[PDB]
Amino acid sequence: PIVQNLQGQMVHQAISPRTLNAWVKVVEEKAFSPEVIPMFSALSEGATPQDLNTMLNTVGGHQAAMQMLKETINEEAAEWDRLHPVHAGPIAPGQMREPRGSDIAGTTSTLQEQIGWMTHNPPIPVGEIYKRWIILGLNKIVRMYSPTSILDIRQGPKEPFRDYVDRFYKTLRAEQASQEVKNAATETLLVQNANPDCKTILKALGPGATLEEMMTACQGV
Repeated sequence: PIVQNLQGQMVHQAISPRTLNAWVKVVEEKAFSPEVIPMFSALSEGATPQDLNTMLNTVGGHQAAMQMLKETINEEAAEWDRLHPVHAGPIAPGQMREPRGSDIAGTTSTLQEQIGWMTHNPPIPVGEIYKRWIILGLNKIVRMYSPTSILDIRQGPKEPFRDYVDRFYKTLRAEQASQEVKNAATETLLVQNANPDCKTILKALGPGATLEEMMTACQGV
């Protein structure tokens, strides 16, 4: 992002390799979860357009998602330009030429220009604007490849099994799913998602173990 010299200039500092590594870990682990979006926003705090593109190149192997981001970015850039028509006249010594859509996406603009816009009084916040376009894109990605569920409800290593059951069923009840899907959830996913020690106990019960029998079996595991 942007930092000030002891000589007073606003200069660019590349994103830390640790911030970058975190972002790449988030994407690796949080596939296409709604959870990616808040993380992306936290990790990209202060980012210039150049920095944002740096983050995206790091997860570019996701080609279908990158394609979706491209189309969103092109769309928003096109609307920006409609709202911000080019003005050919001279620029007064105390004005600054406005960014185009491609300047915001970092395509036709330099880091120096991005910093000049971002730190103007008041700012032309091209980092924040580009970040919004990316977020629009990410929301479209999750919404396209992501249904609601209970799949990530997992018993904690020290979680009492009765508490896990409660969470599981609460999540279950609030979903809009067919009964046959919910039947699989109660009869198989609950055990599937129990912790290692409880699952092993649960899987050694009989053919017709009742949930009460399950709770009895896993109490204090």
